[PDB]
Parts: sequence; structure tokens; C-alpha cells
Amino acid sequence: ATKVVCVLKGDGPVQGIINFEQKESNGPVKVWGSIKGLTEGLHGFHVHEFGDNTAGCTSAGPHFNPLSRKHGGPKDEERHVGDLGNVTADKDGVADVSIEDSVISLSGDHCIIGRTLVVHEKADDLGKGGNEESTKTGNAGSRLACGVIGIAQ
Amino acid sequence: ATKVVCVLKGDGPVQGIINFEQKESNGPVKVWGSIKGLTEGLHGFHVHEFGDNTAGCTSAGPHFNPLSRKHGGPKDEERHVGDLGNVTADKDGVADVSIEDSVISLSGDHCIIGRTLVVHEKADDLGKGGNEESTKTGNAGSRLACGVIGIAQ
Ligand SMILES: [Zn+2]
Ligand SMILES: [Zn+2]
Repeated sequence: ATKVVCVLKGDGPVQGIINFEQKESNGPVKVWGSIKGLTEGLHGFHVHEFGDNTAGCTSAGPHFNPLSRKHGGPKDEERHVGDLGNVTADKDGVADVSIEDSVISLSGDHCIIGRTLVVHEKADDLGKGGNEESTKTGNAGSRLACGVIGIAQ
Repeated sequence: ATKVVCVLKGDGPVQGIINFEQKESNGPVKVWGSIKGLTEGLHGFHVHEFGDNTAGCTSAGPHFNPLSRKHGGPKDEERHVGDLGNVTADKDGVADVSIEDSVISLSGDHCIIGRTLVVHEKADDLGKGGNEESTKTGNAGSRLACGVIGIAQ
């Protein structure tokens, strides 16, 4: 198996730890952990292209998109590789994350190791917002916290 | 050409940005940048195994050592893959870093992408201190700042 981890930090109070694990190459990736300090409700949750934190979350670049598609939800055929949809923060501002995704990988030429996981200010509209911003970012707004995706024990 | 970047942060005042670039998969890696907030003199400078910041720099684990060798300087035949030796901080606490290393790689089975770069409290004795600690860590002492090695534009 490949096991990786991401520590999410930003300019504000949002912080979290997200685990990724893949049992076999181009097999499904389990993504799980916890994020705290989020406003109650849905938050966009994406892998961005660059593991570059030189200008905070801004230098991570756009959603990881090596197949040059439009933004969508994780269940859509038309999506970015990095499109993991939303996570849900409870009334205490805690998002318990548990996702299974078959498009991201921890191996091969489109591997997300050394890229950036970002949790966003607002809900990802999954490309259903009726504008160019919807088909690029899902209107998920600002980057609250991010981390570079790193190899774990 | 693979280009990667590492933002070094820690508990205290030490911070920096280190770039890595490799033209070909066989080839040397250029390592360069700047670290500030250091004591004047030599500081151990190592790639550690895990890109895991869950318990700060401690969760990075030991020096990256896929060939199960003893600690050395970068020029020693016996070294860890992660053994990049010392960087030098000037009297203002700034280390200008410029290293070329042919043992680390930014691709292949022993890639350092998603691993951790650490700058240490004291000088690396390059595995020549005549104790067990020398053969593991070079007696470079505590981890002042670290970052996950990420993909850059
Ligand atoms: Zn997207
Ligand atoms: Zn070593």
C-alpha cells in the first residue's frame, strides 16, 4: 500500500489532518481525517496542482487538472483530477472526512504526492452554478487552509 | 526538468525557502535558497523519510535511508540518501544555500518528492563522531524548521 498525510494550516483558525491510502496502483484512494475551525456546512475540498506554499495557499495553483477538463463533482465524468467535492462541518465546526475516490492516485504520472490539499471558504457547486467560475473552481471561494501531500509511515 | 520547492517553518524563528531542480532522471539535483533566523555557523541539512508534520518536525522520522546505510557527509561513499551535509549561516543568521547532489533524485523509486527537508540546531559531524548518534543523525541535534518537498511550476 501507499500511505500519505496532509496537515492543513492557513492564516485563520482552520486546521486539520487528512490521511490518504491506496492498496494498489490506479486502485481507489481512501481519504479520511478531521478538520476543525470551519463554519458549519459544506466546504469545497480539492487537490491543487503545486506543492508550493511560498505565498500561502495562493501559490498552490488551480485544481489539479492534467487531463485539461472543466470543474465538476467527484462523481462526474467531466471533472478535474483534484475534484473531491465537499466536506461537511458539523455545528461545532468539525468536518469528519471520509471519501473514497478512484480518479486521484498516490502513484503514476498524475500522482498527488507533493501537491496541495485545500479546504475552501464556501460550498463547491460541482459545476452547477451557471457561470464560468462554476466550471473552474465550483464557486468554493477563498482557500482557508492547505498542506503539501507527503509520504507517511 | 523537475522543479520542486520546500518552505521551511518551525516552532521558533527559523524559516526559509529551498528550491530543487533536476534536468534528467539520472542527473544531479541543484538545491538552492535561503534560510533565516539561524545561529552563525554550520547546521545539519537533511532529507528525512516522511512528509508527515502531524507532530511538527518530529513526525518526519529519520534521515531518508532506502539503502539501509550509516550516516555520512554528502561526499562519503557510505551515506543516507538524505545526507546533504551542512549549510552555513552568516553573522546575521542567514544561510545562502547552494548544493549540487547526485544521490538524491526528484523521480524514480527513491524520489524525495513528498518527503521532508529539515534544518538542524547544530553541525552535522558527517558520521565521524565515534558514537552511535553520529552514525544515525551526525549529532546535528534538534529540528529547527522543516517542510514537505512539493512540486513547483
Ligand atoms: Zn475543479
Ligand atoms: Zn543521515
